[PDB]
Amino acid sequence: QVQLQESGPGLVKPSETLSVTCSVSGDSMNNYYWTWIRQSPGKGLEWIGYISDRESATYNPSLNSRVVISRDTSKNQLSLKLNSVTPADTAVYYCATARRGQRIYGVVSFGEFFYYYSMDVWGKGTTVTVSSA
Amino acid sequence: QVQLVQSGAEVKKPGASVKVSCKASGYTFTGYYMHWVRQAPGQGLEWMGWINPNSGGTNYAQKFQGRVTMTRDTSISTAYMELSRLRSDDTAVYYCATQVKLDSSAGYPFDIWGQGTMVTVSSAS
Amino acid sequence: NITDGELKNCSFNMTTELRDKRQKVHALFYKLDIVPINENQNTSYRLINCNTAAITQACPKVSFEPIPIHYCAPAGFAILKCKDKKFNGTGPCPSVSTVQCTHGIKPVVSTQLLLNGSLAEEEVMIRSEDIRNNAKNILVQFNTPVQINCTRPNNNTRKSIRIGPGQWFYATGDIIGDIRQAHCNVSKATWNETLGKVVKQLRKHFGNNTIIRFANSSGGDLEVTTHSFNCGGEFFYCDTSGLFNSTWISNDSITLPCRIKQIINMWQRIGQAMYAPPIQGVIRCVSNITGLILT
Amino acid sequence: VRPLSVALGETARISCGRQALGSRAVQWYQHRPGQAPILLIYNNQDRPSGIPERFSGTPDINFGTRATLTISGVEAGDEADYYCHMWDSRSGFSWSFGGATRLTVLG
Ligand SMILES: *[C@@H]1O[C@H](CO)[C@@H](O[C@@H]2O[C@H](CO)[C@@H](O[C@@H]3O[C@H](CO[C@H]4O[C@H](CO[C@H]5O[C@H](CO)[C@@H](O)[C@H](O)[C@@H]5O[C@H]5O[C@H](CO)[C@@H](O)[C@H](O)[C@@H]5O)[C@@H](O)[C@H](OC5O[C@H](CO)[C@@H](O)[C@H](O)[C@@H]5O)[C@@H]4O)[C@@H](O)[C@H](O)[C@@H]3O)[C@H](O)[C@H]2NC(C)=O)[C@H](O)[C@H]1NC(C)=O
Ligand SMILES: *[C@@H]1O[C@H](CO)[C@@H](O[C@@H]2O[C@H](CO)[C@@H](O[C@H]3O[C@H](CO)[C@@H](O)[C@H](O)[C@@H]3O)[C@H](O)[C@H]2NC(C)=O)[C@H](O)[C@H]1NC(C)=O
Ligand SMILES: *[C@@H]1O[C@H](CO)[C@@H](OC2O[C@H](CO)[C@@H](O)[C@H](O)[C@H]2NC(C)=O)[C@H](O)[C@H]1NC(C)=O
Ligand SMILES: *[C@@H]1O[C@H](CO)[C@@H](O[C@@H]2O[C@H](CO)[C@@H](O)[C@H](O)[C@H]2NC(C)=O)[C@H](O)[C@H]1NC(C)=O
Ligand SMILES: *[C@@H]1O[C@H](CO)[C@@H](O[C@@H]2O[C@H](CO)[C@@H](O)[C@H](O)[C@H]2NC(C)=O)[C@H](O)[C@H]1NC(C)=O
Ligand SMILES: *[C@@H]1O[C@H](CO)[C@@H](O[C@H]2O[C@H](CO)[C@@H](O)[C@H](O)[C@H]2NC(C)=O)[C@H](O)[C@H]1NC(C)=O
Ligand SMILES: *[C@@H]1O[C@H](CO)[C@@H](O)[C@H](O)[C@H]1NC(C)=O
Ligand SMILES: *[C@@H]1O[C@H](CO)[C@@H](O)[C@H](O)[C@H]1NC(C)=O
Ligand SMILES: *[C@@H]1O[C@H](CO)[C@@H](O)[C@H](O)[C@H]1NC(C)=O
Ligand SMILES: *[C@@H]1O[C@H](CO)[C@@H](O)[C@H](O)[C@H]1NC(C)=O
Ligand SMILES: *[C@@H]1O[C@H](CO)[C@@H](O)[C@H](O)[C@H]1NC(C)=O
Repeated sequence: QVQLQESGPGLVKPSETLSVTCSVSGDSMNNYYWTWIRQSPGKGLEWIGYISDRESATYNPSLNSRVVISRDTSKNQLSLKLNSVTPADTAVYYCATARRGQRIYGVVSFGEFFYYYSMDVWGKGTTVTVSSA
Repeated sequence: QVQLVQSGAEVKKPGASVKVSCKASGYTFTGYYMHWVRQAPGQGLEWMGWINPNSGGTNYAQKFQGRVTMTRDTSISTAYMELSRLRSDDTAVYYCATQVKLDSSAGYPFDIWGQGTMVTVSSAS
Repeated sequence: NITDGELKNCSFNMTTELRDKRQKVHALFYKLDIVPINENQNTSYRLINCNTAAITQACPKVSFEPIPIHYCAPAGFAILKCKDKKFNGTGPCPSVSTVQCTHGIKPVVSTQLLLNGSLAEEEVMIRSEDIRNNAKNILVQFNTPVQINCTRPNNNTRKSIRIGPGQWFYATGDIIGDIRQAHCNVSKATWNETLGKVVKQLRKHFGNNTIIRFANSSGGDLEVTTHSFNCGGEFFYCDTSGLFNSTWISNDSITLPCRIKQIINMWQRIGQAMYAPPIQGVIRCVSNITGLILT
Repeated sequence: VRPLSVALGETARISCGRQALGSRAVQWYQHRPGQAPILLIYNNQDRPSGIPERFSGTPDINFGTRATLTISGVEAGDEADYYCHMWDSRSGFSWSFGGATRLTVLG
């Protein structure tokens, strides 16, 4: 029973910091994973990467690896930093949560399994439009 | 003639690996076992192990368990013996022996021997 | 493209019935039948046997399944069978019978572990030629067979290509399904009970109070270190280290991995190497392990 | 981007574009323009909390079949874009959601 509410600047010139924080309201976080989704008008959803308690920050091999995700336990917030932005990157950004499950078909002693993440609870999402004006 | 040649080795430093060879001729090489024995200067003999060149099945004593490796290249009828993580008390002479000719059928004892190679170590130069 | 592997897809040129045409075909090869040639450092592979010896295929119109074979003596000779329940290997035998000739025998090839043998009676048997010297393998025969199930869950496909006028060449064209390792299962409680029985029987030859320990193979080959056998038309090599890993003094089954080879060199010789055609579908072999061979 | 026009009262079935190879796990998502995407089915047989039991999943037994989401008893609320998410064993880690489909109702 958790709700996430994001806040961002919206209009920002290219090649500066774009930080959209999604504040949390509900129970404490101990096992759930978190994820950010980008959606551009005309294209589908963009699974950019997920965050965990192991300081793991992996992303798509085609996103040039220029965005970083961070979580502060003091303020209990989650933020993202994406530098060198392009005016053609206007999109809506959702901050949601997800859970990891495993699927076994062979023998566990040899590692015949694989993981998969499912985003159960979502957020609201706001649209950011970047340009030189 | 039934005989076994070896290759002399130089003094090695502690913590190094030695390479011992043993080449036979005459009789068929893939029919009988082959043992390895050591002799310390001024002491008695001590058995190291035995290798079967027919199938590569080896068996060595517990004094050298986990420190010696024995191989075989039957394409040229030669054997090998490796040994790393040396010490100072391993200064001795090594021999490779077979049992090519004897009335009895048991594996022991062996009669024919080879030239032999004396291997010794030195801490410094 | 399995991210971080047992088999690899290889593509190569091949002739045709027409002596001038050259086709390009691809197949799947296991990792134990391929050796690099460059090493500095690109990927250019070749087979293992045709550096030293030649190779012949085993056209699949015949089978390798063992069948009973009776050895029957000619007219003029006879066979004598001993029926003692304490035949320690050498010496007289009170109960002697004369039979026309023997019963069926299954000439099954195996290493480190007998298979489909003959069960003992009322006890386990521990035989050898000389026990007091370390130069003779010791035979052990159980009194109750242990069940063992080997399986390769892959789903292979036979792909046939032409190699010349009137010839054919089979290969594993594709694996459809889930890439997984072929394994073999053995019951745990029965194995521990059998090991207890055999050590209790072996204690008679080495003092009434001694420590008995087991260890895995020494090493130095791919045929007498692992457990090697054949079934369903395929040759397996299942590691047996997970069995002789105990120490004796005074429903949760065990699993064992298995590798598969194709270009074998069985019946040790020179100038010969037997290819094995792939079997289509899945393989499942149940066996009665009964014997043991221990240095 | 692929439309599918099915009138009211007809039971439609939409499948995923990219087929799978081996052990399979498919997830379904629905997205309306302006709203938030909500999942429909996960693990190919499980039903989440807060969904009518009218969307029957595709059980994956005796591999050789395909994945397809059906709609039984369509209403005014079941008209949006659909997304299929594939996870298998012989492809590694899937990142993109792939192509999507759009459903339209008649009458
Ligand atoms: C040689 O021996 C080896 C040694 O065992 C043999 O190896 C095994 O091989 C079998 C088959 O080859 C293999 O089974 C495979 O297992 C998978 C997974 O099974 C697991 O999960 C399902 C579903 O579940 C989840 O949901 C239930 C209900 O809600 C929960 O109770 C459960 O805990 C699971 O929750 C998990 O997921 C949640 C997310 O959904 C997560 O939040 C949780 O935290 C959990 O992680 C189970 O149904 C299944 O179990 C079952 O066993 C029951 C008792 O026998 C039966 O009623 C049913 O089968 C029941 O499903 C299991 O727990 C299956 O999906 C495959 O179908 C397959 O069976 C097994 O993993 C291997 N390993 C072991 C240790 O057994 C080998 O086969 C053998 N070979 C030969 C040739 O002899
Ligand atoms: C030890 O003896 C076993 C006999 O119980 C033997 O198992 C049999 O092996 C065959 C070989 O493929 C299996 O398949 C055979 O039987 C099926 C029956 O449908 C036929 O379709 C096949 O063509 C083939 O003839 C058997 O399933 C299997 N079990 C039995 C009960 O027959 C083991 O293979 C023997 N061990 C070794 C190492 O050979
Ligand atoms: C190995 O893969 C085969 C190809 O998919 C598969 O074969 C068939 O079986 C399915 C399941 O019943 C049928 O739907 C299909 O028509 C069959 N096709 C042919 C050509 O036979 C095998 O079943 C798979 N192996 C195993 C053990 O399932
Ligand atoms: C080994 O390589 C061959 C050729 O590169 C693969 O064969 C083709 O497989 C690809 C899959 O990436 C298909 O797109 C092609 O249509 C296939 N045929 C041809 C003529 O290219 C083969 O699949 C590879 N092996 C494995 C196990 O993936
Ligand atoms: C090897 O395979 C046989 C054949 O399936 C297994 O035997 C059976 O055991 C299962 C469960 O233990 C029973 O459901 C079957 O009814 C049994 N059948 C027979 C003919 O006995 C055997 O358990 C397998 N071995 C191991 C170690 O699991
Ligand atoms: C037999 O069992 C021993 C038990 O460990 C295996 O041991 C070792 O060798 C491995 C690789 O050579 C090392 O990774 C291990 O650390 C090492 N362990 C010990 C205790 O020495 C050995 O490999 C097994 N032999 C075979 C042929 O499987
Ligand atoms: C053999 O001669 C023919 C003559 O047309 C020529 O086309 C062919 O190329 C020659 N052989 C080959 C295989 O090149
Ligand atoms: C056949 O050989 C030529 C050159 O020797 C090579 O370019 C070609 O790729 C080979 N065929 C295949 C299918 O690889
Ligand atoms: C079998 O018993 C005889 C009778 O004394 C004995 O001479 C022989 O050594 C024994 N052999 C074994 C293998 O026990
Ligand atoms: C052998 O037994 C020991 C006992 O603890 C265990 O740690 C080890 O993993 C076992 N070896 C194998 C290969 O299972
Ligand atoms: C294996 O043992 C069981 C139980 O005694 C027996 O029924 C079966 O026939 C045996 N297998 C063979 C191949 O004899």
